[PDB]
Formats: sequence, structure tokens, C-alpha cells
Amino acid sequence: DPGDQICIGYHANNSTEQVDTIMEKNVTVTHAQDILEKKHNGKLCDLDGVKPLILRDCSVAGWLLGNPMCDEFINVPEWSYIVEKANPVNDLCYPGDFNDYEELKHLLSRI
Amino acid sequence: SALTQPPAVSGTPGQRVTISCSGSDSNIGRRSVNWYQQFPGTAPKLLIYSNDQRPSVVPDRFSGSKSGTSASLAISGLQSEDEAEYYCAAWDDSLKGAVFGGGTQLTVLGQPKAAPSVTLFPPSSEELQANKATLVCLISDFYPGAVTVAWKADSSPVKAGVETTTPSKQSNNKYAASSYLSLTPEQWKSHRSYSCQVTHEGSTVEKTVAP
Amino acid sequence: QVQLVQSGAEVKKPGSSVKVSCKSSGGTSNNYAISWVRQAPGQGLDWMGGISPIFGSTAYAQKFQGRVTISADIFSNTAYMELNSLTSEDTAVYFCARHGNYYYYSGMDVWGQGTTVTVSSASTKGPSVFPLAPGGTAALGCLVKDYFPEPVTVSWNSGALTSGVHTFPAVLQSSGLYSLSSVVTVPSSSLGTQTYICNVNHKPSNTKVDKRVEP
Amino acid sequence: TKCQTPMGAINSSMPFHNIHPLTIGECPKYVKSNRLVLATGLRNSP
Amino acid sequence: GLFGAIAGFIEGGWQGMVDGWYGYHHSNEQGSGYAADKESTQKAIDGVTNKVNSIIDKMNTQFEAVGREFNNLERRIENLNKKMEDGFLDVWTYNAELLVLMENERTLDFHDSNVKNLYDKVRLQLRDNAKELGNGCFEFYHKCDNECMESVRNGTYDYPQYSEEARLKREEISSG
Amino acid sequence: GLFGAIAGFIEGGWQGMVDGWYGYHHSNEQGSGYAADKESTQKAIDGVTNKVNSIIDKMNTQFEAVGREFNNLERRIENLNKKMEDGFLDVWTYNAELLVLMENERTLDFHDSNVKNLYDKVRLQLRDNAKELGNGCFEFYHKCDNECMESVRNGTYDYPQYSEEARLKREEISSG
Amino acid sequence: GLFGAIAGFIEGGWQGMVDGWYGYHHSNEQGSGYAADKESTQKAIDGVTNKVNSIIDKMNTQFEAVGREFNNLERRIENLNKKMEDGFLDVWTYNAELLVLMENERTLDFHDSNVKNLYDKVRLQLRDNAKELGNGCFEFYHKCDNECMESVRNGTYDYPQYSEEARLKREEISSG
Ligand SMILES: *[C@@H]1O[C@H](CO)[C@@H](O)[C@H](O)[C@H]1NC(C)=O
Ligand SMILES: *[C@@H]1O[C@H](CO)[C@@H](O)[C@H](O)[C@H]1NC(C)=O
Ligand SMILES: *[C@@H]1O[C@H](CO)[C@@H](O)[C@H](O)[C@H]1NC(C)=O
Ligand SMILES: *[C@@H]1O[C@H](CO)[C@@H](O)[C@H](O)[C@H]1NC(C)=O
Ligand SMILES: *[C@@H]1O[C@H](CO)[C@@H](O)[C@H](O)[C@H]1NC(C)=O
Repeated sequence: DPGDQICIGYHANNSTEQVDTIMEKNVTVTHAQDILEKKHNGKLCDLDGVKPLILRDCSVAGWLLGNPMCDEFINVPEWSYIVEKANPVNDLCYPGDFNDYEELKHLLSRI
Repeated sequence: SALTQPPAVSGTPGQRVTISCSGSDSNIGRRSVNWYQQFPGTAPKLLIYSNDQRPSVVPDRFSGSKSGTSASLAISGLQSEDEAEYYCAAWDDSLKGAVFGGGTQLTVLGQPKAAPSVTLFPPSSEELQANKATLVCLISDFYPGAVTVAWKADSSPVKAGVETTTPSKQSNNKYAASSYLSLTPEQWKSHRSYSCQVTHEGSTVEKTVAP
Repeated sequence: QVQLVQSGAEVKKPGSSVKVSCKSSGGTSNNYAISWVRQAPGQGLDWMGGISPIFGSTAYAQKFQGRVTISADIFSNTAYMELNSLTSEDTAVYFCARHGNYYYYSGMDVWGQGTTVTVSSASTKGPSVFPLAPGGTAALGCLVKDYFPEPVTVSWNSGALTSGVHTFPAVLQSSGLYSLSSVVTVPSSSLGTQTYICNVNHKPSNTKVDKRVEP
Repeated sequence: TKCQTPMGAINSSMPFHNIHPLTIGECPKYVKSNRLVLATGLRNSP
Repeated sequence: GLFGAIAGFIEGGWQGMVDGWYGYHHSNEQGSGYAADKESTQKAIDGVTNKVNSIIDKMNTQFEAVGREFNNLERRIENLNKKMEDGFLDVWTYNAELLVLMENERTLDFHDSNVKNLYDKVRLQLRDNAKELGNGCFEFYHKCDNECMESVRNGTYDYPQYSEEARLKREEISSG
Repeated sequence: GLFGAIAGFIEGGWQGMVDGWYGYHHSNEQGSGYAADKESTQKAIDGVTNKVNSIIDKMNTQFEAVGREFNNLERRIENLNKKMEDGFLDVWTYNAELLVLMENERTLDFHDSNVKNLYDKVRLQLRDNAKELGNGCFEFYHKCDNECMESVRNGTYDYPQYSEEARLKREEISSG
Repeated sequence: GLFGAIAGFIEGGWQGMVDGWYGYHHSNEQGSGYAADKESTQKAIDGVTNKVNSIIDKMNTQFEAVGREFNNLERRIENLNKKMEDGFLDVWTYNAELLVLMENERTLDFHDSNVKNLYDKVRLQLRDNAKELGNGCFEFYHKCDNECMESVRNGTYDYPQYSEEARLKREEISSG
């Protein structure tokens, strides 16, 4: 007559989450942990409560020399970071050059 | 519920006190019991686990046991600091969830009675001008922590606008309460005397104000 | 030694949702179950459910199934409880507590400090404050009327007078508003000399009132 | 936000992100990956 | 898997085992049911918890790109800057993707090892007081009530207590 | 090796087993011969194929040196450029050599694991219907013709079918 | 550990075993004592020796920081230089810390594997001439004097020599 039994076994569930290993791909597992953030909010925000200086159509040169199209920036409050467009239209209105400009922009990166 | 405990137990310093916990087959019957101690306004503390096991930080005067579908917590040598609420708990295999008893309040006997100090403030002039009137009755320094409050209009009992707080424990381990009487400035003028009556263990403390 | 630190008190209107956090500091709790247990005023402990985030388990009490969501962020060592469709039956202190191991059977040995959630349809309203006018010693105070929600802070003489001060717990009226009284006991000789002012601060309405209390 | 990138801000406790390399603030670490998932549980077969 | 247990000699997992990663199912006169092995479960959780932390801690100081600007006659240093920043971002992308694939391989084999070792823990307590069925189960040659089953699950099974009952039964069977 | 089979309890490999990496040799009244275990062989091939691909894929974006020139008064940036390019070439040389030694260690143990698990797959089907000889072989207590051998190799061996014949033979032997 | 032997079925180590990492303890009419398994010990030492060398050899060419100076209007290249040097020092710090944690995990499991394989080497020589006790020990069904014990320890145990003595004893026991 059949005897009492004990069996050894392990957890299963209805998970369809998958992970990859070196020898195998798309291995279905009971539980896994995503560690990569892929989302953002698409906006430029205050950084820990401090608003950035957003130069809009002005360059740093336009701001600091005071291109008169840059009057939004005649005095600017404390900022957390500065945002500049790739090719601001309000820059050196009277044409010319600004000596050691990139070095100045580097200094600005710590002010 | 699911687990059932006496609402109250008491003892004197050094006495042995026990607190029972009745369950069913689906919990205490087939699962381990944990006990928790809780002082008012603070989180519970684990006192016993697995029926009879004691965390290293818990005094050895605390012990637990389990028989059948029942459990018991024993406190040998009661100390004053043991006055607290006690909860039993177990997993329940029918509810598939953790369950708790309703709690037992342990009182350590022997603390001296203290009669209530009363202060009664009449409506302020400012408030009358705002067309309201409030009688403020402040009760303090009583023990045990349970009073009842009667308000007297002249000598008649008021049956309206009385709002009284629950008793609360003061820093000095005695209790405080407060009761508020709300009247129209006309009702405040309409009578010659108002009185707050605080009865504490049979004896009644009185104060009175006149408009 | 791990401590569990919960988020602060919440005041919610009926039908809303509340999400309370429990941060494990001084070490992780990710390898343990954490439960959420609530305690309604004057009532006993009641299990809501729990989570054991590496193990991969989330469990719920049948009586809250569907209304509560429990979750965890293993990277910030934080567990959360969100309770939806709030009514006054949910006014309670909510605790998080860690079990002795990865599951919910073991005794809960580390507890958070608790988070009070108060559910009410009352609207935020700053207090109206009235003086309570006064031998050896005298009693004078301030009546702090018809405010919502808790709390109010009361000081005397801009914090300079602390002795003999007794601020009583508020009464909650049937209107849904609170009122409290603060009374100070002082020498009656010191009455036609020292001035007595109570300062009442009610942050939620940004109310700040001083009130002079004269004989 | 506590973490800003030129494309948008990040609110996350993930150790890594793939939004843009040039960030400021308290940010996850940038990688080029489209997917990073750690196993915790067991193989789960049909 | 490397250890031959999960989807190996034990054909599949149990949807019914919810309170542990590894555990037991028993059947005797008193009835049948699941029970977790909480010790091996907790050990494995602790290991995976540490693994996750280790991975994140070691990546805690990695390369942070910084905007730098250059004019039209600094193209060489502009290009060096770009290659340098890209170079580190590729190194760190590789380190993260590779570490995750390597550790994932090890985590799934770790579970298989844990199941195998649990099976052997039971096998070496029972010895010839039970028959190995070949599918992760043992059939006892003696009656094994709930307290006896619990002694197997907690590593206190008392072989001498049952050895004569089992010998009689083994002999009955072997005698035919 | 870690799993104790290859050059372990199985003393050596078979030059005669050409159509699988792991497999069987049988002998019965009908004759003797080799047969591959095609399932474990294919699984292992698939794993090694993926391994090779993984290694190459993860190295697909690594550092590319670019010629840059500097004049005689740009020696500092010339030196920074050289260190930067050399620095990445050393990182990537390390990553490749190390990955190959680590994965080679794992591949040879993977084969050992596969042989061990094949042996156990047979052992747990046969149970006490055969004697373990200790050298990778089993001696049956019942006659096992070619269809029976094939049932062992394909995991469908029917223990109950042969258990009485084996019991009689085990008893004959044990009775002396 | 992954292989279930060290602090597994073998409850603890032996302070008395000083001349090997793995070995045996025997007891017979002649007395009792420890003896190293020198072959498995030496193999493991050789492996760990190579491991240490491999780790150091692969780190032999790693990044060397060099002082470079810049004036007050070369802040951009000064910053690029700092990031570049720091960047490599972080890569190499990661490579060293991670390699050490990974290899440490593998070394402790390697020892566990070696103990398990030693136990199985004895188990598969003895077969049913001895009883497995479940704790790392075997109890012989035949007398096993010092030369016989040495044949077990050196892999030359002669099963046929003792099989009849063991059968008689196994039958005495099984007959009760
Ligand atoms: C998975 O789904 C099946 C139905 O196919 C159900 O029987 C089982 O309980 C589910 N498993 C769990 C753990 O919920
Ligand atoms: C893994 O799954 C994805 C779909 O989510 C698929 O595109 C990819 O081909 C799969 N990989 C392999 C190798 O099966
Ligand atoms: C193990 O199980 C048995 C049940 O038979 C019990 O008596 C014993 O207390 C348990 N021991 C431990 C160490 O948990
Ligand atoms: C396995 O082998 C037996 C030979 O006896 C055969 O009858 C059966 O079809 C085979 N089954 C499978 C699943 O290949
Ligand atoms: C192994 O041990 C036996 C002792 O009985 C001895 O006769 C023999 O020489 C040894 N053989 C080897 C290969 O060391």
C-alpha cells in the first residue's frame, strides 16, 4: 500500500517578465527588476527650487554686452543652470568677435 | 476581532497578571501567536513571538503560552512602566491575512486619587460684539482620567450647546479635559448665573460666572 | 540599526486618496516583509496588507482588497501604502512595520512612527482668537475659535513666557471645526506691570494673530 | 526637478537612465542601453 | 540549469507555493499541503538583495559628461573632447550591460543550486527510510505524521526512531 | 571540473562518440554501440552559440583611435591625446582578455554540468532497477533490449514495467 | 554554498586537518586519525595560485596619471584633462573592486565543489559496501583496516574484494 510522501519543489507564477543572460535570451522569470529609467517630462524645470536662466533668442554675448533685443536680461536673478539655444538670433548685433568667448562661457559655468 | 481579549486587566506593582486571547482553528489553532505592547500615541513594540519566544530587549517578566485555540501573556512582577495596551496577533489561514485581538488595557493599581482643578471663563466682550458667547470650562490635574460635566443655567440643567473633549493625559500623569458652552449673547443676558459642574469619582467640583 | 521613518500627517477630503511612505534608514529592509497596520481612534490594530519586494510578494487584507495599493521602491529603500475613496471611517493612524523575515507570519519588530490621516469635508479656516481675562496667583488665557484643520501653535509674549502655560487639546465641534484654549498661571501682583499677549499661529490658513489679555 | 537634461527632467530612483548624457542635478547614471533588467526570481516555465 | 533541479529532475514549479521560493509538499494520513522552506528562501533573498546593492554601489562613481564649447579653429580639441566623452560612455554602457547578463546567468543558477541542495538535505536525512521516486519526491517506508514531516522540513528528522519500522516494510516489499 | 563528471567519476571521453557532445554507450543481448543525447547536445550548442554572439555584440561599440596632429608648442595637448587614446585601448584590451578567460572557465564547467545532469537523468529513471557501477555505467537487474535502452535515452523508461523482474534478480543476488 | 557540502551536509570544518584543505578522518580497529587528500588540495592550490596571478597580470597595464599644467585662460582643457584622468581612475577602480568580489564568490564555491567531489569520489568507490550516514561519513559493512582505508583515499579501493563480506553483513542487518 502506497506510503506517505514528501516532495521538494519551487515557486512558479503567471509572470511573463523576461530577462537575458549570456547563454540565453528572453528567459521568462517569476520576478525581475527593471533598473533603467527611460522616461522624462519633456520640460525645462527649476532645479531644487531654483529657476534656470533661459536665454530664449539671446546668446551669452548678447546678454552680457546688452544687445538691446536682450532687454529681458537687463538684470537677472540667481539661476541654477543656463539654457542657450544652438544658434541664438540675438548675439553680436553690430558684427565682430568676442575674444576668449569659450573661456568666459566656462567661467560662467561656475557662477 | 477574530482574536478576543478582555478589554481590561489590572494589578499592583509586583503582582502577577495574565491576559488571555481566544481564537479559532484557522488562527491560534494552527498558527503561532505574537504579542505587542503599545503606549498611547506611540507605535507598538513586539513583546513575544512564536507563542513563547522573547526578544532579547524584552524583560524576562514577560512570558507567553498557547494551548488549543487560546493564548496567554503573563507579566510576572508587574512594574509601573507596564501600564499600556497589549495586543495578541496571529496569521489566519481562512482570511489569508494577519489578525489582531481587540486589545487589553492594563492598569497598574495604587496611584493616588487627585481631584480636578476647575477654571471657568465667561464670554469676552470682544466676542459678544461679534454676536457670539462662549463659556470656557477648563479641567485639570484629575486622576483617574474620567470626569463628567454638567452645565447650570441659573440652577436648571442646560440641554444644548455643550461640547466636551475626551480626557487627555498631562505630563504629570494626571488628566485634563475642557468643556464649552455656546450661547446667544441674549441667553447670556437672559440669566443671572451660569455654572460648570465637574463630577469626579462621586465628588463634584463647581465654578460659576455672572454676566 | 534600521529605523522606519514615515511621511507626515495628512488632511484629506471625502473620496480622495492618500499615499503614505515608509523609508528604511540606517540600512535596507528590502529582504524583509513590511506590513501596513492602521489604528482608528480608540480602536485596535488592523492589518491592511504588506509587501516583500525582492521576494516579489504583495499581500492585502480581504477587507481592503481593491481599495488599497501597496508598493515599494527598492532603490530608495521605501515602501508605500495608497488608500483610495477615503471616508471618515479611514481617519486613523497608519503604521508601517517590518517583520522578522521575508514574509508576514513572523512578529513585526521594527515599527515606523505612524502617520495620522484625518478625513473631513471641512474647509481650511483660520481661528478667531478671544482674550480670557483674569490672591497669590491668577489665570488668564486665549480662546482659539472655529479653525480647521489641526494644528494651532500658541505662544505667550513671543515665546518669552513658558512657565505656567497649559494649552488644552482642541474640541472638535459638530460643525467640523476645532476650538482650543491656552491658559497661563501667573503671580497676581504681576498684573498691573507685566503685559500678557498670546500669539496664535495657524499654518494651514497662514493665520498669525497676537491678542492682548487685560484684566 | 532634482535632475534636468536638455530634453526634459527626470524623476526617478533608477540607478541608470538613457535620456541624454548631459545632465545636471542628482541624476541616475547615463548609459546608451535600451533595456537593463536584473533577474531576482526563478525561471518560470509554462 | 547547471544544477539539474529546476526544470530538470523536478519537472516544473508549483503555483501553489506562494510563501517561499523553495519548499515542500507532503501527503500522509492527516492530509496534504504545501510548506515553504523559510531558511533557504531567506538566504537566497538576502543574497539577491546584496547582489542588487553590489551592482548599484560599484556603478556609483561612473563618468559624467559635461558640456564644453570650442570655436571654429579648435576643431582638433573639440574632436578629442567628443571622443573622450563618448569613449567613457561606451565603457560604462558595456560594463552595465555585461554585468547584468553575467549576474542574471548566476542568479538563475543560484536558484537551481538552492533547489538541488534542499532536495539533498531531505535525501540525506531520510537515507533508506524512504524511496527516492526520481521526480523530487520521496515515499516513506514508515508512517510519517505531521510532526514527523515537520522534523524533515526543519532538519531534525530522527532516522533511528523509524529505522526498524522502515526495515520491516523494506523487507516486506523486497520479499514480494 | 566543478561538477565532478568529465575527467572525474567518468574517467575519460569517447573517441567513438562523434554525433553528439554527450551521450550513451549500451550493451545488451542484441549488441552494443554509441548513441548521442541530441537534446542536451543541442541545448549546449545553442548556449555556446549565444555566448559567442553575446561577447561579440557587447564589444561592438568600443573605442576607435583617430590620427590628430599637434605642433611643437602643443606638447601638453599632444600628450593628453596620446594618454587618452592609449587609456581606452588598455581598457578594451583588458575587457576582451578578461571576458574570454572568464567565459572559457564557465564554458568548460558548463560541459561538465551537462554530463553530470545526463548521468543523473539516467540514474533517477532507473532507481533500483539497476546497479550504479561508479564509473558512469549502470548494470541492469532486468533484461533491457534496444527499445528499452531507447526509452532510457529518451526519458520514457518505465520503471513499474521492470520492477518485479528487477526485484527478483536483486533478491537472487542479495540471497547469495 | 552552491555545491551543498561546506557548512551544508558536512556541518563544519576540522581544526584537526592541518596538512590539507580537504581530506578524511577514519576509524577502525587499528585506531583513528586524519589524513589530507593531497591531490585535490594541490589542484585547488594550483587553481587559486593561477587566479591570483591572472588578476594581477590583467591589471598590469592600466592607466597612469601624469601631472600637466594649464594657465588661467586654459580652463576648458584643464577641465577636460581632469575629467579624462579621473575617468580612467574610476574605470580601473571599478574593474579591480568588481573583479575581486566576483572572483571571491567563485573561490569560495570552488572549495565547496572540491569537497563535494571528494565525497562523491569515495561514495562511488564504496557503492553498497558501505552505508552513507548523511553527515559526510560512511559506515563500512566489512572490516576496513589501514591499508583498505588508504585504498579508499587513493582511489584504488577494490569493491569486488569486499563485496561478499559486505553482502553477508547487509543481509544480517536487513534480516533483523
Ligand atoms: C495562474 O493562473 C492560473 C490559471 O491558469 C491559476 O490557477 C493560478 O492560481 C495562477 N497562479 C497564481 C500564483 O496566481
Ligand atoms: C526577445 O523578444 C523580443 C520581443 O519582445 C524579440 O524582438 C526578440 O527577437 C527576442 N529575442 C530572441 C533571440 O528570441
Ligand atoms: C522541528 O520539528 C519538530 C516537530 O516534530 C519540533 O518538535 C521541533 O521543535 C522543531 N525544531 C526546530 C529546531 O525548529
Ligand atoms: C522513446 O523511446 C521509445 C522506444 O521504446 C519509443 O516507443 C517512444 O516513441 C520514444 N518517445 C519519444 C517521446 O521520443
Ligand atoms: C593506494 O593504496 C594502497 C594501500 O592499500 C597501496 O597498496 C597502493 O600502492 C596505493 N596506490 C597508489 C597508486 O598510490
